[PDB]
Amino acid sequence: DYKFWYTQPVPKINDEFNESVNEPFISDNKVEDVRKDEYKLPPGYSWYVCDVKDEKDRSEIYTLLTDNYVEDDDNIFRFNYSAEFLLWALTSPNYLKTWHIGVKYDASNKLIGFISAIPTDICIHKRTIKMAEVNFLCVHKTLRSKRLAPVLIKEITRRINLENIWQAIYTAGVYLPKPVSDARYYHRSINVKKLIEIGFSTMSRAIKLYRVEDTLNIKNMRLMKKKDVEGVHKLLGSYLEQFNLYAVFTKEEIAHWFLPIENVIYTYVNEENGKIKDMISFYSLPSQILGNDKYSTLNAAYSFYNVTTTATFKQLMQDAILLAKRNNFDVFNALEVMQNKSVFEDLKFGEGDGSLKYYLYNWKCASFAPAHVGIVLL
Ligand SMILES: CCCCCCCCCCCCCC(=O)SCCNC(=O)CCNC(=O)[C@H](O)C(C)(C)COP(=O)(O)OP(=O)(O)OC[C@H]1O[C@@H](n2cnc3c(N)ncnc32)[C@H](O)[C@@H]1OP(=O)(O)O
Ligand SMILES: CNCCCN(C)c1ncc(F)c(N2CC(C(=O)NCc3cnc4ccccn34)C2)n1
Repeated sequence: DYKFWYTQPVPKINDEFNESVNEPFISDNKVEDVRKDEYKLPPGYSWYVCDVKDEKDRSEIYTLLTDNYVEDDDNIFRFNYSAEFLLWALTSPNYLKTWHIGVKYDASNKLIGFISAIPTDICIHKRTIKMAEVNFLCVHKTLRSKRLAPVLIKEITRRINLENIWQAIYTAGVYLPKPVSDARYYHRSINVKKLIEIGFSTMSRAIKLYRVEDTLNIKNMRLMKKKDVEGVHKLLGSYLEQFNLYAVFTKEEIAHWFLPIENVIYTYVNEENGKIKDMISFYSLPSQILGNDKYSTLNAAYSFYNVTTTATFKQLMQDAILLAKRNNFDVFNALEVMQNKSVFEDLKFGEGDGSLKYYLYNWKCASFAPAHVGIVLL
């Protein structure tokens, strides 16, 4: 039925659009028409504008997500975004504090709901649109199935619309109406012994079969530094234009999203005499291991953006796995987007247990295979 989503400007469950269609569902929107007041919450609940740069607010967001965010189908792991990651994820250039929205339970004064968006230029079927990138929607486990998620979505939609922005992009593992693209995920084992020991995935033969060659194919790769921003902007910017869906980065956005932050985002570059010719990037999202004696955290690296001009893509992604190993990661994760599907079998990737769906809000266009997706969300 999709009681809530049936009222939103999104395609229907079985919709299909011709290849020549690329337009909003609802256009000619006026800012003056947006509801000026916040939507009413149920009794005992209060809106709370979060200041992610304030330690207390950021600590409360972290605690909510650490306890109540996405778990695997068997409840063995829970995503454990670090507070520094959340700051990086939510304070991109031109971000709006009023787009970090929480809900507090009045009787305990605790954050029980959260949703967030950041502004970004999204290029969909070669048309660039100012959108909001929605992420980190979370409702406390004690309050699930209370219809709190729709009012979070409607309120952040209101605060996005008040900025004259009428489109949005978001990803989710669940099937909603209706994915513009759908990308399965794959896993490259690094610490084999640990992955079996925690239930993530011959013991001695497997340790040898999935070994990671200890030598890079691109010898010059070093951690990105701020002088590399222009080169990375040029390299990544021209690479992404070949896809049906990607973000249009400014130099400022290149600096924010790719300059290294320990345990958050790792970007390596091949800088030959000041020319950025190759880049490897992946971000750190550890998963809390629920109720395990030996291990507490699974250190997982997530493929971000990788561009190569002096080598093949298989060689580029081969170095990415080794660079993740050298940073003490247990597993290297990747979606079948961009050129990633072509390297999965030769680099011994294991197929995942599900897929990540890409969505556009208030945009009507034909869907496409994930190889035409050129954007990776956090
Ligand atoms: C122009 C700007 C527009 C901006 C807005 C753009 C859209 C943004 C959309 C959000 C982008 C999110 C991006 C991410 O962060 S994806 C991250 C998703 N977060 C989690 O899974 C964390 C763990 N789970 C939870 O915290 C809760 O289960 C959540 C909050 C996810 C569901 O809460 P709850 O379990 O208490 O449910 P309810 O009774 O309140 O509400 C029931 C309705 O909620 C719909 N639902 C369930 N899961 C999702 C989901 N992942 N995206 C969108 N909708 C979802 C569902 O179809 C149903 O609608 P309908 O079937 O009746 O129609
Ligand atoms: C990084 N965006 C987080 C939210 C969007 N989503 C659901 C998502 N985006 C990209 C992915 F690549 C991805 N997947 C990799 C697969 C995976 O690692 N599965 C085992 C596992 C370990 N820890 C957890 C915690 C929760 C669920 C599964 N877990 C699932 N999921």
